[PDB]
Amino acid sequence: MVKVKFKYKGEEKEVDTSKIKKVWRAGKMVSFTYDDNGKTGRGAVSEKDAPKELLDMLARAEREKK
DNA sequence: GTAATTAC
DNA sequence: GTAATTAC
Repeated sequence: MVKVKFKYKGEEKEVDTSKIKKVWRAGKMVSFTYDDNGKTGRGAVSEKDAPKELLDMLARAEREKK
């Protein structure tokens, strides 16, 4: 149960890392997609506000040989 | 404006 | 084609 909190378009949001589908990084910004109920949602946070679990998902994505 | 990527 | 996200 790792909850990621962030604001996207004025709206404050929470998402469990298990619903996160993809994670990448642009500079110091960590952006991702997640399975919103039915549709695919977006969110991003500062590296410094990222919980280790999210950063590990990022580190694995970088090593994916596919 | 660019970074990486997406949903719209 | 572009708004959206954090930093530069």
